[PDB]
Amino acid sequence: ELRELEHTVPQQSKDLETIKAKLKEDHAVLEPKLDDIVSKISARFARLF
Amino acid sequence: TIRSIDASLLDVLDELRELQGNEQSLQKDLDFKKAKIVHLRQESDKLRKS
Repeated sequence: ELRELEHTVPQQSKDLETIKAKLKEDHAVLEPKLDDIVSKISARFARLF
Repeated sequence: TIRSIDASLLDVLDELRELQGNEQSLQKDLDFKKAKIVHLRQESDKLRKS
């Protein structure tokens, strides 16, 4: 079991980096568009109120 | 708001955040397995002593 879990270690260690990189890329793509949309709708809300 | 724009982005980000959650769960499981390896190292000297 020690050998098996020692082998299990690098496989899990290889993960959480590609996953986090993909998450960061998706968040970076998503953030500016909704940010500008929210800013525009908030400005319209203020100018209408 | 998410139906005015394409709603695929929210679905993809939800999939990625769930992947992050389960990956973090597997990571803490790996840390617990490492702690079990630690106790194995703590008992290997006892096995050699036996």
